[PDB]
Amino acid sequence: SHYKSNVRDQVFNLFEVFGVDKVLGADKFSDLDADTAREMLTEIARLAEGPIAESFVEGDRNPPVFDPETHTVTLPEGFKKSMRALFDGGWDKVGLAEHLGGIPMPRALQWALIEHILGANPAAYMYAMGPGMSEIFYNNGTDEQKKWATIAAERGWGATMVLTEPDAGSDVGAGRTKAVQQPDGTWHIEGVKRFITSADSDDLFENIMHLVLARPEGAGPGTKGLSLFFVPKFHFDHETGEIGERNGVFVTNVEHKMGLKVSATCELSLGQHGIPAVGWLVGEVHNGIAQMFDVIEQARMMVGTKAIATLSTGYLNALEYAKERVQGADMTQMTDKTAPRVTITHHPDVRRSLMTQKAYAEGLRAIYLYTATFQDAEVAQAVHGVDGDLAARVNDLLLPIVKGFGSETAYAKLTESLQTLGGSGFLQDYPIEQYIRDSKIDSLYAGTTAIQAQDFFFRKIIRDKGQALAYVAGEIEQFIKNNGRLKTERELLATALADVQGMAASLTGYLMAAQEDAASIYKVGLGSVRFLMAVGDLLSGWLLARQAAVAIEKLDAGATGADKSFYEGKIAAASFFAKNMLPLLTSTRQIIENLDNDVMELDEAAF
Amino acid sequence: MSHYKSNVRDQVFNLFEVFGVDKVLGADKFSDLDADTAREMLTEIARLAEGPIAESFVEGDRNPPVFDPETHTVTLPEGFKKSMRALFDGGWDKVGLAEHLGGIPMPRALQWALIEHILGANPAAYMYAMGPGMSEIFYNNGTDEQKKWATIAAERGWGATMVLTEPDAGSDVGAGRTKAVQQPDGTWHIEGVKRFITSADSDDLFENIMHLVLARPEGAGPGTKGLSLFFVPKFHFDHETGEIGERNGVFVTNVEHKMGLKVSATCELSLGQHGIPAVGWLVGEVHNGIAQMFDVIEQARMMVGTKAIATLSTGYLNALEYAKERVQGADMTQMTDKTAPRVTITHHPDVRRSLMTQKAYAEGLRAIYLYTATFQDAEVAQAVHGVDGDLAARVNDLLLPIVKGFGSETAYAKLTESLQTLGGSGFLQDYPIEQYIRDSKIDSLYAGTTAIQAQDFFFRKIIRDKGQALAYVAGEIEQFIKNGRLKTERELLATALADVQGMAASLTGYLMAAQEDAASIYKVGLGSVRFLMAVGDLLSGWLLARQAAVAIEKLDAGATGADKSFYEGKIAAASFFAKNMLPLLTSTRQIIENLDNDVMELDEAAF
Ligand SMILES: CCCCCCCCCCCCCCCC(=O)SCCNC(=O)CCNC(=O)[C@H](O)C(C)(C)COP(=O)(O)OP(=O)(O)OC[C@H]1O[C@@H](n2cnc3c(N)ncnc32)[C@H](O)[C@@H]1OP(=O)(O)O
Ligand SMILES: CCCCCCCCCCCCCCCC(=O)SCCNC(=O)CCNC(=O)[C@H](O)C(C)(C)COP(=O)(O)OP(=O)(O)OC[C@H]1O[C@@H](n2cnc3c(N)ncnc32)[C@H](O)[C@@H]1OP(=O)(O)O
Ligand SMILES: Cc1cc2nc3c(=O)[nH]c(=O)nc-3n(C[C@H](O)[C@H](O)[C@H](O)COP(=O)(O)OP(=O)(O)OC[C@H]3O[C@@H](n4cnc5c(N)ncnc54)[C@H](O)[C@@H]3O)c2cc1C
Ligand SMILES: Cc1cc2nc3c(=O)[nH]c(=O)nc-3n(C[C@H](O)[C@H](O)[C@H](O)COP(=O)(O)OP(=O)(O)OC[C@H]3O[C@@H](n4cnc5c(N)ncnc54)[C@H](O)[C@@H]3O)c2cc1C
Repeated sequence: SHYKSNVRDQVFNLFEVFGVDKVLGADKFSDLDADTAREMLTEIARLAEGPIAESFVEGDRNPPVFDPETHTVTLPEGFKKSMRALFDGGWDKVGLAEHLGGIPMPRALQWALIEHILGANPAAYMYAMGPGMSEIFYNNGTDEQKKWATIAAERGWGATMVLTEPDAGSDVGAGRTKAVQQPDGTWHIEGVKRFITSADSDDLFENIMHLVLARPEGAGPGTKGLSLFFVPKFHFDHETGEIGERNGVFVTNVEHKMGLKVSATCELSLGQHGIPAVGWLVGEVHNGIAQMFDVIEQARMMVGTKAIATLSTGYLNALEYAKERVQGADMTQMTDKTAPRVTITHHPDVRRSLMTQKAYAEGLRAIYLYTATFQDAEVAQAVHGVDGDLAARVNDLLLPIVKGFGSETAYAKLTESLQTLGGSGFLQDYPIEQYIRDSKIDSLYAGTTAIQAQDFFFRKIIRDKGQALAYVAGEIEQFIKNNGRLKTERELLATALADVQGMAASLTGYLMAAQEDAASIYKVGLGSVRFLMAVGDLLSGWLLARQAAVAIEKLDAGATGADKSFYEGKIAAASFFAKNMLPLLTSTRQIIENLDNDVMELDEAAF
Repeated sequence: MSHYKSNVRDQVFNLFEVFGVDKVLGADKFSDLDADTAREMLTEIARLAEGPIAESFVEGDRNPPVFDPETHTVTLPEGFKKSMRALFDGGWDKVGLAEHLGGIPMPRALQWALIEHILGANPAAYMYAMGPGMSEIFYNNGTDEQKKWATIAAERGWGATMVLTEPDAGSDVGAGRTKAVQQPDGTWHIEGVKRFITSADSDDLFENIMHLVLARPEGAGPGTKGLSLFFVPKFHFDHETGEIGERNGVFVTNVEHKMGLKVSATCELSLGQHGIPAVGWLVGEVHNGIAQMFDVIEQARMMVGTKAIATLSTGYLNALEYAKERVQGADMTQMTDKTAPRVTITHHPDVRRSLMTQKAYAEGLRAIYLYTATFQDAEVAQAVHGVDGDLAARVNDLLLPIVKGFGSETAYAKLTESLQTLGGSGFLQDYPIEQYIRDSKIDSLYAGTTAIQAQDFFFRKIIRDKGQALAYVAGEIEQFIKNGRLKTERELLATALADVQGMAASLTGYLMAAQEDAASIYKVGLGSVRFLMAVGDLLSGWLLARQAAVAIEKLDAGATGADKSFYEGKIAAASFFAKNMLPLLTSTRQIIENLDNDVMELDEAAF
């Protein structure tokens, strides 16, 4: 039972902070009320803590085994039993479109439900993303393809996203897998893809939809020349869904990884074994990179939310350990060798550690749920008063924060969780070292942190003309401008907001200097990740302070018992974060204001 | 070649061109070891480390030790035992051993540079080889009779352990309850269970193991002052001839399953619980256990810090070699051109940022442990610093928790950049970086957690010392700042020195004000680790800048070729470190000056 959930904080964000319940029972969510949403969260949290978390250790210690002659993978039995628990509850259809068998709901509620699976056994959610992919295929498909997507969703087929090649990882546009058009309008896909998650999955599903980027013969170069293809593991009857002949797409290797071991990560060979890999052009148009980014956006949201879910259960494990571990005397009695021994939560450095973990875990939860409130036009209208166009641009702005800042932060603060256990934290008997291993990948797949920071600056700020950024900054400034019990926190936030504004101005400055001296663009690259992390810190501190303001109101109204303790912890967290994390942004702004190209001019031989 | 990439060039640069250790080679204690021989020794052990020692790095992780409950022994993988035999056959387990025990006299600074290579290539191999060094400590603390046993133990190459920790006594060594009962013949029977004992069994590597066990004589007082230290051998032996006799009652009962460092058997150790007494001999025949054991702990803390630093160094050189060859993307100056030539990733600004961060910290940390070691011999300290024996010992004691605490935390943090440089391939066991990360996570925990390092540094190495060692080091930094091409670095170092000075003053004020307000002491606890880390960053910046001043002198004298590249890299690293790492200490000073007890007052239930 490694997984420790936090429904209370989820509901606090969804209802008391963001007001997502304002849309429940109205319009698209007419048949889902606030009580039902709360019961779903409790239900999936309990299932996550039980049957899903049950095989978390098994999947790591008894990982999938590859048979290279059948080109298939065997998963451990306990993990497949967790997968069936997921399917039997319908949790592979959270927020799926109603016409595909789904229950309509705000994306903020959907991601909070998913948080529990990602905290308990994140590879289980990844294997279960087939219906979500069926829905993207549906939205992008022809009328006839929409009929296959409906079948795939109803039969619960698995799915993969197939981009990476050995020479084309960050540079997707360099891929050489090719597509050869047939007279009847299908295509034959030829190439080897690498690092494909779930490319085989034992007997979990009756079929797998591979969504494959490939370059049609004679198409131009880069990502703009790529097309997206529906390549099923098995041919099937397009009218009934009955499974047919094996299609020419075969796993030829399974990687040995640091963590996330139960997710089979596969070399995938298309058309290499003398059987054609038939693919159907998605939507029967050539628009591959744009179509595939519908998938990439969801994957990046998932990876950020995965890292955040894992830091949260890492923190709650550390806290429960610390509450019970007796070691040493209180610091006020450190010289008295007969003083009473105390539990380690009495020690300042452990409280520092735990509050650092708490504030980042909770601030990150607020960030991904805040981000999700812009993913439905109706939620964004009802809770923020912003129209659909700006909501989409704000969601797109925040996705690289959820992914890049979420993955980096969670991994770094799990170091504090492990440390809280002392030497025991190094044992596989406790789950934190596996949290660390399982979460290292989140800075890498779905685009590395450097790729997230480059997306954030060039596409989500500059190409956006700063409109989404200016929107969020205006909300932060409005909080600062508005009791004086948060006076010191608002002053710290004001300094941090000006620090980030100063970073944006410097980086924009280097970009405009590149009109005259091309090399000046390198300074944007030097400072981009630090800027992305600074915006994440500023958002964490703002959202914690918002949570603190709500908590003050609820305490003033007369909260008691466990509610009172919860609200007290929000005040302490927002105050701790403002005073210990935000001021570092000032030094980071001055560092960014002084970047230079010395490190770019250095001979490679001098490293 | 192997996973292990060594850096003898940087070691020799530090030892000779920066600290002038070659000035003592050939004279007095080191009469028979000249500079040429020292360099050939470093080259020889580097090749041993890259060859047979590194050969079983992966194997000890993938095929880890197995506990046998039928015999209460541990079995080690055959390839790792072959590596151990290569270490012994070359005499490398007698590096810096006293001449009368069979060693080769050498400066401690040379000794630790030699040991760095084993710690980089397979650090558990050095840990299993620490027997002869423990015999020397037993010799130094022993009676005349006991010195004869310690001589035999060195000559026969017996293994050794340091046996302190119990389930309820880890950081708080003084809570130990293992008991010592004196026998009529003047031996003792030791009774208790110890936990997490490194090398507590080692298969058939040795013919005997010396366990150095802390235990509380019946009737003694509480805390660490009531502990005594006992020589408890695995087998009884003839005190004159060394011939091995009957088994003594000290048995391993389990082996821990760990995140990393798997080939180091970490064992529960039972004394007197299996039907025969564990006979022990009181060391020095005096009751002075925690003082005696700290002779061992001091060495273990130097070892752990040097291990973490060795591991970052080979992590960096692996990532750098990968980056030079990995082609991905276009030059940022050609971002918008999708037919622009592809480049190797060292052309990308974020990768150069990541590599220079790894390089500056790895080399700064190497400078710190070598500098620390130049204070471990009175003669070296006199010859290269002009300091007498008493001040030397105090400065070495000041620097040890920096080597250990700042070393372990920094190495694990910056290996994250090493892994990131490989992209998705960094997450594969095919490359050594993910094992580096798992193997080095323990360095912040054993030999005293980081918080214990930070408390030792401030309470014992500064306050109890009345700032003598600290003022000495600060005066050497100020002298460098005092002194054109290094004007900016010296200005940034002056800011960092004043920041650390401000931190020390604030924390000393919180401590002294505890006399009138007891809870004031908690702010010392809240800030101690950040203070320790700030001193390590300041030392790193200063030593790198000193290196850059030597590099400038050598370039002015006409260095060419590979020498010139090396020197250019030192100037670049010192400058990058001063401009990108040092300024953050200003925000950390201001954070420390505003610490408060809110987080101490918060109800535990609010977390
Ligand atoms: C809910 C269910 C989801 C279904 C899931 C089913 C199976 C999967 C389950 C398992 C999960 C596994 C998680 C790990 C997965 C992976 O790693 S998949 C591989 C991920 N690969 C990447 O993320 C690529 C990283 N590299 C880049 O992003 C790089 O910056 C790119 C490739 C974009 C650079 O290429 P360029 O050619 O230089 O890009 P350019 O800027 O000019 O844009 C071209 C074109 O791309 C579109 N685009 C680009 N960026 C975005 C963003 N951020 N969002 C949307 N669209 C984007 C645009 O079409 C753009 O053209 P324009 O004319 O509009 O500019
Ligand atoms: C090269 C040869 C080496 C041989 C090695 C052989 C075996 C091979 C394998 C070993 C490698 C594996 C590495 C991992 C091994 C381990 O983890 S062993 C377990 C390590 N345990 C610790 O480090 C303890 C951590 N806790 C503390 O340090 C804690 O702060 C202590 C225990 C010090 C607090 O106890 P107190 O009683 O409160 O301490 P106090 O401050 O009052 O001092 C009491 C007494 O202790 C001595 N002392 C304390 N601190 C030091 C230091 N830094 N240096 C020397 N001596 C110290 C003093 O005697 C002191 O008395 P005073 O009157 O002088 O104050
Ligand atoms: C467990 C796992 C599962 C995966 N699953 C899938 C999957 O299901 N589907 C799929 O299509 N792919 C998948 N991948 C591939 C994954 O997305 C890539 O590994 C990732 O995009 C990084 O690419 P790469 O490994 O080639 O690294 P590289 O692109 O070679 O990057 C190496 C280094 O160079 C840096 N770099 C590269 N280009 C630039 C640039 N222009 N500017 C600055 N820095 C740059 C990177 O940040 C990194 O630090 C998976 C990978 C892993 C590890
Ligand atoms: C791989 C491994 C090998 C080991 N080898 C040996 C060996 O050979 N010999 C041996 O004797 N021991 C050995 N140990 C034990 C090791 O030194 C201890 O784990 C370590 O000292 C921490 O003690 P603990 O595990 O009981 O943690 P705890 O002392 O319970 O610490 C728990 C947490 O509380 C914090 N904390 C505790 N006390 C205080 C305080 N007073 N103030 C502030 N914070 C505090 C710690 O920093 C940590 O975050 C080994 C351990 C491991 C993991």
